Amino acid sequence: VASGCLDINSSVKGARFVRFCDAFNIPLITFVDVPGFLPGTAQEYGGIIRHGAKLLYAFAEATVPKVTVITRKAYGGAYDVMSSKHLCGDTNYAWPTAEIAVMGAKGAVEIIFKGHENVEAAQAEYIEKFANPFPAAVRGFVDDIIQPSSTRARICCDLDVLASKKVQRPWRKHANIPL
Amino acid sequence: TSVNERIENKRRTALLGGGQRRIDAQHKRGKLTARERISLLLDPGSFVESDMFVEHRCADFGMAADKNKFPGDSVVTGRGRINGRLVYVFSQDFTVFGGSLSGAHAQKICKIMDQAITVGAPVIGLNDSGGARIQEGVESLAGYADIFLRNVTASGVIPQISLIMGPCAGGAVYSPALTDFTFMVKDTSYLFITGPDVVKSVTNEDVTQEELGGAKTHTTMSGVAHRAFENDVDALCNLRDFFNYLPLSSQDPAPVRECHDPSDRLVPELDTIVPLESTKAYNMVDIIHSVVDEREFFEIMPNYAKNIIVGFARMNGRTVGIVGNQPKVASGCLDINSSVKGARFVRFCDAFNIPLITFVDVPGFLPGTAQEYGGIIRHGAKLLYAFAEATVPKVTVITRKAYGGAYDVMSSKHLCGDTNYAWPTAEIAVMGAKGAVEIIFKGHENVEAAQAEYIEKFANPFPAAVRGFVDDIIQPSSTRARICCDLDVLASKKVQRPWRKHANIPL
Amino acid sequence: TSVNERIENKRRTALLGGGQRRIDAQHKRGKLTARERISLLLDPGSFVESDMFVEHRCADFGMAADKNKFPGDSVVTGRGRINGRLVYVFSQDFTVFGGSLSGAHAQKICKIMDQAITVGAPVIGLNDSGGARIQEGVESLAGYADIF
Amino acid sequence: SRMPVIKPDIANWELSVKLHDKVHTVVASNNGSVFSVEVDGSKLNVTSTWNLASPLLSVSVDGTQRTVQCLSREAGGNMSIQFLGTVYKVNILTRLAAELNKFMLEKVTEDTSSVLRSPMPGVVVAVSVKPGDAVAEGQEICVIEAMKMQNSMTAGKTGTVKSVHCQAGDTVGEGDLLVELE
Amino acid sequence: SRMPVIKPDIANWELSVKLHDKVHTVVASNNGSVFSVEVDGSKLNVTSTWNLASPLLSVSVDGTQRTVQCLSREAGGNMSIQFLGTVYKVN
Ligand SMILES: CCC(=O)SCCNC(=O)CCNC(=O)[C@H](O)C(C)(C)COP(=O)(O)OP(=O)(O)OC[C@H]1O[C@@H](n2cnc3c(N)ncnc32)[C@H](O)[C@@H]1OP(=O)(O)O
Ligand SMILES: *C(=O)CCCC[C@@H]1SC[C@@H]2NC(=O)N[C@@H]21
Ligand SMILES: *C(=O)CCCC[C@@H]1SC[C@@H]2NC(=O)N[C@@H]21
Repeated sequence: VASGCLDINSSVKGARFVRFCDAFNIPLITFVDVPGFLPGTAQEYGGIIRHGAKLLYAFAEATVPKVTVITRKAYGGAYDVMSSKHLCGDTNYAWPTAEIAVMGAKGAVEIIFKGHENVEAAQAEYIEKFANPFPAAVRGFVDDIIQPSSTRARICCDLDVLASKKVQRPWRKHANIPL
Repeated sequence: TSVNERIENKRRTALLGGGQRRIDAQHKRGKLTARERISLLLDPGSFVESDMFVEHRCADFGMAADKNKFPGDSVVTGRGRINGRLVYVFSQDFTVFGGSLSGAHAQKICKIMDQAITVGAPVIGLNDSGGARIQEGVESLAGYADIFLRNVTASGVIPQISLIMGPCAGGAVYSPALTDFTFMVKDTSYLFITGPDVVKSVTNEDVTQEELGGAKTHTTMSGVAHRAFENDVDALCNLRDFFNYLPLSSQDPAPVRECHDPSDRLVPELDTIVPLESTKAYNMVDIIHSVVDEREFFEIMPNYAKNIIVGFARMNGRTVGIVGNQPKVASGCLDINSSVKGARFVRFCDAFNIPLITFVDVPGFLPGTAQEYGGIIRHGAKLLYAFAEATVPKVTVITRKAYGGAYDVMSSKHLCGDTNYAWPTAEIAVMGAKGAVEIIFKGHENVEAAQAEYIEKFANPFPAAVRGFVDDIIQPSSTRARICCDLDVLASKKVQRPWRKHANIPL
Repeated sequence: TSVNERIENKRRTALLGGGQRRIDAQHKRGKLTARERISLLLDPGSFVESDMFVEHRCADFGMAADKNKFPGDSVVTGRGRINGRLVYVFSQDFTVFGGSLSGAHAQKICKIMDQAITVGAPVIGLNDSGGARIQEGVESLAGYADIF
Repeated sequence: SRMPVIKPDIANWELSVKLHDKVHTVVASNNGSVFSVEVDGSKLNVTSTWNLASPLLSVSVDGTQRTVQCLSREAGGNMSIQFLGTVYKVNILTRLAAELNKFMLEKVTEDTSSVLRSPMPGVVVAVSVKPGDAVAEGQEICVIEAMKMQNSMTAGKTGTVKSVHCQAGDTVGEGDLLVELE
Repeated sequence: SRMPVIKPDIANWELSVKLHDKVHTVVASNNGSVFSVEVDGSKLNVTSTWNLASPLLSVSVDGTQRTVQCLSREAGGNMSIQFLGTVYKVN
């Protein structure tokens, strides 16, 4: 549905669910496959920016175990919105088909080599090096790349050891959700 | 070459940033540089720059060439004061790599975010960026995630203000969604995830840069930006004034400032503002301006959701937040857009110990399928929730209408309010006389005669007041005096609530 | 070359670490490798390796050489159990750049240090190092400070 | 007590004060209740109690007794001050703000105060005018009626009516043109 | 209750048991009070109550009643066991 893009309606349902589960100590499992955000004036004038912040906020402030597995696409800012490890996540797994990038090869290469000759040749080299989950994994964004058949076993292992997790946060009268 | 010579050469380049020719273009476009903006914002001489000699550590794409390294890596960070009060700032520099975000870029911003949280000082960001720096790839995506984590952690701890001074694209466009207030500059600043180039390529729609994400769109229609200012100089002058309203941290009480406006004066101008005829509108702002100290009021989103007014003011020196209806627009009814703006404002003021004053004149909710299918129920719960969970002083005055469930939504006393005043023109009822009498006497003869008796008994503020819903009925001219008295004795208020990991707002 | 082939090739190199000839010398001196030591320490099958595909980013003095990259960057990190009880471990691998400490090296150790503190599990370190990795310079000094 | 506040030691205020079409150089310093102000080389001493809330501010300027009223203030330096009965508009910037403000683009928008549009959908119940009728500023022109209220639309321009586009009994939406002034 | 402990599911213990100058291959499994032990292909069943604190441990090995004493134990696998009066060193 809609290539798996984020939009206003999806952010509202997601943020609400994530926040309830965090409040009542229910672990979160995230299955990421998101190419970006739904474009168009229907979303811009609808406050897509203000609404997308709801899902990012709901994950970032969570204190319960968070186990994320990336099954395929994670382009752009949607990578972080869908509970990336740098939002105090516990584990982050990639399948061999995962690809983590600021954008796809077409946008990135035409922008990097803007006005240059033999862009398509440069794109072939770019795809071979970056169109895969490795430039993110080698930097610590991903903890392991697992055979998909083992996903259940890996998650089960993490849930049974993260259940005793406790963290502290600075005191605040109350949270201030972007609304 | 001595080390001192190298240091001086780096200092000179850090000040030029992207170079004099780009600075020249910056001015041609009608924009100030990042350093000029800070000099205007902060008290003269108070700014201390941090990490001015930090450079990127990138190597692919020939980004590790001499003609490619700049000191400061596209952000100016540091600390200073506004009117003697400590504040942390950072400003993005568009002339260096288009203001794009690098790993080191984010790191410097995070550093400021951490010092401000530890000491308890606000952070004001001046944002201008072309998005992620693609030459580094995934390093900039981690940068955004770390900034987002700090912006969430700081929520309810220190005020976070974000002023947009130019275009903003990609992940950068989400930081103003996590801060408390977002301001823009007319015809200069933009907020959007993807540009018109993507909209045209993806879908058959024609749009330009201003239409897609211009300041006028976000302050008038989408409800994203709290206010746009005409130009860079006026934007920072108003920002200094706005800053003076807020505490430095949520651990502090609302600031109190020297005030010359006597607290016990009357405002005779109020007695005749509210018409006796129920179908005649009046400007709620006339009441707000006459009550607040020296008639200064800071209005938020003047062009968005005009049927509800929210803003900042002072009374007897103390900062307060004001919420009220505007009967001139949509009869003063509640709708989706008004509930969103209201709930957000109420929650911020509660988090930072700023008292609330409510001016109620609401006939009900905006009817129609446009609101039903839009989730008016789910959205209206946002304003009721924001008031019900408040623990700061709440002073409500009812100037005229309060029908139906809107009575309780607009901070009624039974939501742990402190005082509730009615003017002689107030009327509190489940609905107006026409609906109530035709329903009660449904199918009966001489309904109009029964309506006359009903109006005489119930079309007034008394059946609610005698039950304890209203504490007093006051001559409107005394409203300011009554509020001032309550604020100066409720300021020491403390209440307890059952422990909860976090709140669960209806969304 | 598919992504799965590249993944398998990285897995095989991560297990060899510094290479079979280095491993041979490791045994000649009477020492076990970092991975053999963990297999002995923890309950069989209980060990889960983290960040096995992380490599250094340092480029200088010919460090940017593909022949200079070693998955794991001289440390084996992960979690397991001893007699059913949760414990976190890490072990330094002497066969990869002499076991010297890099920026990324420390980062991985710190990651283990943070998970163990959050859950409340002991950490057992197996240390073997030649000191700071001078090719990166001051990056390794920050590594030590974060570990400390 | 948690966050000490340090008052900036500002010995001199260097201002650029724009009146009608002239920009004057003014430097002021505070000596308590009296400000010593140099206006393009002329020395003036302005003494007052400076009660900033009163509608009437009494000042003494070099022995000359004046009463002034401050009617409005903006953060951007704009002040409206009534002096000898006449309201003067003055824009006071600091030296730094005035020097950088020259880089701003002088964009000019159109004043369309003759075009009176419906602010709110509903039925038109009264029009106070026909073409040729005199109109004062703030004068009621049209009344709309929705959710049984009487939204009143007033003129922002003095003149006469050129055309009345919507009549009583007509139904109008948001933004529709009601009356056009000369 | 804070840190659940999960007993490893060890169905078989594969041991290398060094005596004087010989190394024997022994595989044992637990069936409650009796260990089924294969010693270089020979099947033995050792039944006891396995009270590990007593100086005298009584065992029954394929119906044969034995009394043994464990005199010392080391983490490195060294055990000193007295069997028929003679102390044997086993690693
Ligand atoms: C989606 C996930 C993410 O968050 S990453 C999204 C990254 N995508 C982008 O934002 C694309 C970048 N461009 C845009 O969005 C718009 O076209 C922008 C740049 C905001 C429109 O601004 P505009 O006034 O037209 O500026 P411009 O295009 O002339 O650029 C000014 C100078 O900055 C540079 N610049 C810009 N963006 C980048 C970038 N991402 N990486 C590197 N450099 C960048 C431009 O090259 C230009 O420099 P120069 O003038 O050519 O010397
Ligand atoms: C085709 O070449 C272009 C597709 C449009 C871009 C898509 S739409 C959804 C993703 N989000 C985004 O910002 N860009 C992606
Ligand atoms: C006229 O007789 C009926 C007006 C419509 C009812 C109004 S609309 C806004 C108020 N909210 C509500 O539920 N009813 C009131």
